[PDB]
Amino acid sequence: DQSSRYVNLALKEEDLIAGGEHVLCAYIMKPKAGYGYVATAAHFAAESSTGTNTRGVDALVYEVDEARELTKIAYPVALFDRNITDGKAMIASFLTLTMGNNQGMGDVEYAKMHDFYVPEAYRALFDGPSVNISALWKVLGRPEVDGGLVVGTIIKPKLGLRPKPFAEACHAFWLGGDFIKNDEPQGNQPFAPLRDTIALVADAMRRAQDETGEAKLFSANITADDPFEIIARGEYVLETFGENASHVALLVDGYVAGAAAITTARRRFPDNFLHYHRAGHGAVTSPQSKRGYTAFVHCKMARLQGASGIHTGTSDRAIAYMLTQDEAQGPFYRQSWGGMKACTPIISGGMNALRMPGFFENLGNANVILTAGGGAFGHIDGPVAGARSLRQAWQAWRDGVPVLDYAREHKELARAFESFPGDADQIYPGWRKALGV
Amino acid sequence: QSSRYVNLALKEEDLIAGGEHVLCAYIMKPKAGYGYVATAAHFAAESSTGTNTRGVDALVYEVDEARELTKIAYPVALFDRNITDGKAMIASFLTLTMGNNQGMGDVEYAKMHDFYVPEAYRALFDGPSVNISALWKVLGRPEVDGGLVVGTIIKPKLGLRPKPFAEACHAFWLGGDFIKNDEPQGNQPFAPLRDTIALVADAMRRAQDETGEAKLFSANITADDPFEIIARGEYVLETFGENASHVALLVDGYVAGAAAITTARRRFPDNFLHYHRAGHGAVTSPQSKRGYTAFVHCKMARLQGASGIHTGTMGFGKGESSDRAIAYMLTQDEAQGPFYRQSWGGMKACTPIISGGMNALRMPGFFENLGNANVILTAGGGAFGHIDGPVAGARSLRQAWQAWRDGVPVLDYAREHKELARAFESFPGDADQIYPGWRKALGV
Ligand SMILES: [Mg+2]
Ligand SMILES: [Mg+2]
Repeated sequence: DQSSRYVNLALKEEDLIAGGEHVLCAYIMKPKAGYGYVATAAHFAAESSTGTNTRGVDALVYEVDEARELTKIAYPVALFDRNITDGKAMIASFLTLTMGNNQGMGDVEYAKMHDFYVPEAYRALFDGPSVNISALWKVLGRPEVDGGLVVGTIIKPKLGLRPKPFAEACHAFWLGGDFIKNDEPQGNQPFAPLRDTIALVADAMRRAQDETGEAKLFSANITADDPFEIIARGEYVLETFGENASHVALLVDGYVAGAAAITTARRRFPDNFLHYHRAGHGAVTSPQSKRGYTAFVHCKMARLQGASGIHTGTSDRAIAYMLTQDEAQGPFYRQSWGGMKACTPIISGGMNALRMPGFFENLGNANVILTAGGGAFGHIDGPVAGARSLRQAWQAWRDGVPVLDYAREHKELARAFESFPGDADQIYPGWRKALGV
Repeated sequence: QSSRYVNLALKEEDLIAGGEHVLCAYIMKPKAGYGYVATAAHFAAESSTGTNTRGVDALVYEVDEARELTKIAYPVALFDRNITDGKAMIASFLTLTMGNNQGMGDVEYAKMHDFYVPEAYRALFDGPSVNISALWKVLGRPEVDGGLVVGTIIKPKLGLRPKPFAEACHAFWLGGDFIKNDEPQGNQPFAPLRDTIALVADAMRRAQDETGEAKLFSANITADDPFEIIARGEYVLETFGENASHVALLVDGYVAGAAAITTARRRFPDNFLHYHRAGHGAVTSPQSKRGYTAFVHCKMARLQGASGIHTGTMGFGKGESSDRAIAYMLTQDEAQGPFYRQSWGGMKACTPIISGGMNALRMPGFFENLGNANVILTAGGGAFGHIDGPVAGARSLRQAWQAWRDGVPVLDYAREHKELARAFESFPGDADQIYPGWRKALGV
């Protein structure tokens, strides 16, 4: 409750950043009703630090703004918990400090973290990604730097397909696309046991690669409550995949299984791409909610933790640069990563091949994994043609060749034109005449 | 393909009795302009099969537009199981019944209010390994209705150096039973875990020699890495040595999640797994219209195997309304939830850990209401707010349960017990409202 001790409106934020020994947190907090804005901020600082009921260890409120409901806290770095084991930081501590008891405080109506800042000393203690989309680029025969677009999907129905049937759908998508994701719940269901399903998938992977001369990728759901179950799934898929183990990403449903889930896989399989699926993140990181944290904070936390890739959505871009760059600007804090690897944006839904380049231009690169719905593959020669067309669209974008010209020499791309006639004649008027098609 | 996922002719009594389906009850409201049954069928589609392979479809069996009630029946075959041991996993239960549906196009908020797990499935869960009975055993009480355990948290939350910390514990143990790490304490640099646990085990020996009684400690072993968790646990039990059975393993289950908890539950099945619920308000909150209820939260914890779980802190809401069915759901063998009666087949109880300002005067009324005193109390104001200090504070709570247990009027007991008599003068306001004119009785 005490202000005086935990409030130092007068602290230059730059001084704080300059002497990198404070984690900074920016929230949108609203005092209950009858309570004082700065009083309540002193109190929130209090409940997130030393409490009381020594002061070099206290959480100081350094900036307030009642109109905007903006509260900024400075957390000494000494508060964060570290491993007794290897001396590394933990995300669990960071959450606990900056978002535990403070999320159920009679006194506060709501409080949601919008951005956070970690200094070098602290930031350097985190695991960070061990691999990213470069690992995938190396499998696909692409350059390690600016490798481009990875074309993926989710096999549907989400649950229902038996083992042969699942394997088979994987094979057919593999004739035109690169990556396949297990949907969220696919695991060891009685009707489609994991051991069976995966051995068949493995074989669908060798069949597809042989028939196309191209490398294929699979993202296998290894989520469980028990870490040794997580590990037993991981080791099983890799061994089954065998010569193709480098082509397997390990999917962890991370929101519903938590940080240990993500940390098990990250530390046990540092050579395989850890695919962070955001399942049910939606109850916290949804604008309808005024509690917890935002998607930006969620995703920025994933880098530090070590996700190789994380579903980002489809600003979608501040997230993207923040995950990608060695220096990014977030809502309030700009951050340096001192060489910490990138964590690849994974986008969903999808547009057609015509729309594709709009996205590429906007983002400024095409260094993402597309997990597209079958709509993005809705194409007149089929979905094989459909996935090729997306690839052809990326390629023309990267060569800086005009779609229309690439299209005359690439059948599936030209056929996407006729597939979405009103999109074509809107985005590239000519087309009809122009393609003679 | 909507009306494939709806079947309002299904009778809830037949679903239960068939014992092949997981029933969920939500407060679901469609986005403006969309039909209730259609929206509900959407949600069932996208929570099971999807399509956007038909005998595994989730079915909407009952709906009530006016109360924003959606009840879905999920076949047990949908749920994932361990390839290592064939047991159930909460992660799958969450992914399916809640997860994916937490931002569903034509649905503006959905909150699960209750669930029913058939016998077949419920038996795949770990369930608690121990509960308050292992505490009782250690303390010397009867393993059946052994009563109230009085504890606290060491304040300040953070900042105490190893030695000072260990002496604060020592001091409390002179009057009470249990001491718990505050949620954030671990291995900060000012108070290394290894040093502080060495010194705390020591104050435990000390305090146990001087009182001639058994003392309890809950050590925070929460971490991101399982192996770090496992190492914290092994270090703490080892260090306590002879007193290893007196240690509860504290795991912040909300922020590290389900695998943290399962790590502690299976690596150390013999020690009481203290599930502190921190962060949880974000979703649990009455205020939030998404995720799930605290009742739901609590019920999940039993199945995962939490030994005890934090509840009813209250806050300053002195209406009333809900948060009652939680106590019985957590401890009975058969309990009634807001929608479903649940049978637990002999699966061990999970003990309520209550907090806050439970002073010795309100204690009796609390117990009369719950029907028993079988909980762990992590007192703050009840202890700390006594004119004689926390130790007298602690003794007065022990005293209050003793009066209650023996069916002795509090005033009578207060007359014979100094600490209880002085609780009255500590909380004057409490005494006016519950013990009309105690003044005379006690003599000023
Ligand atoms: Mg999905
Ligand atoms: Mg607390």
